[PDB]
This record gives sequence, C-alpha cells and structure tokens, in this order.
Amino acid sequence: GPEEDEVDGWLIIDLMKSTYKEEHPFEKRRSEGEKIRKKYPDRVPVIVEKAPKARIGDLDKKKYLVPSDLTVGQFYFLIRKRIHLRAEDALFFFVNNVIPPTSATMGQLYQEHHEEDFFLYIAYSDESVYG
Repeated sequence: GPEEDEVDGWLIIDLMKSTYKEEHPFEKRRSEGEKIRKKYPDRVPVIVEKAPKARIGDLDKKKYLVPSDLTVGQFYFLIRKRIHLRAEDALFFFVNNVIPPTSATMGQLYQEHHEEDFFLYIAYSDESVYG
C-alpha cells in the first residue's frame, strides 16, 4: 500500500504501484539505486513491469541497465522482442502514467521521471490507458 519514507528532511509519499516496490523495502532499493548510479553515471537503471490488466506476455526479468542515449523506440523493440509480441499487437510504455514520446531517450526519461530510489519505473501494456 501507500508508503512513506523520509529522505533529507522530506516525507516522501509513494503510491506504490509496483510489484517490485512491494517486494523490496525502500531502504534497500535506494541503496542499490545509489550504488548503480555511482558505478555507472552514464547508464539508466530501469524497472520494467507489465500493467496488471494487460493480456500480453510478461517479462522474465525486470531490471535493465541501458545507455542514456538509447531511445524509447529502441527499448520498445527490445521489450517487444523479449515477450514475443507479434507486430500486429500494440505495446505502450508508461512513465508516471504518461506515454513517453518514441523519440525520447532513456537518459531524458530518467532525468524527468526517476523515483526517489534512483530507479526509473516503466510499465507496459497492450492498451494506451494504464490498467
């Protein structure tokens, strides 16, 4: 459920819409996120999860470390291929419940949308409204 974490004198409220967040306590996630960012300042750590209601393939692995210059379009290609999605079937990414432009880079998305644990969370679905 909704979580509250204190960082730098702020009480951070997180609606916790992520299986990964539910299974990994905030302190552990932020500690790992800090470590990955320090070790690889040029890479973007992404947690990729299927929207619950989406009737398409699930991912076997959620954790991707991608170059900052990888485009959203290239990441679509990778995810689509990994879940064996036919070309006739739609796939949408959501970051903070908004579909990012295919032309955006993963570094841009990280800078605009990374969470208080230093991970970027992307959900995906077969439909353009998240659910």
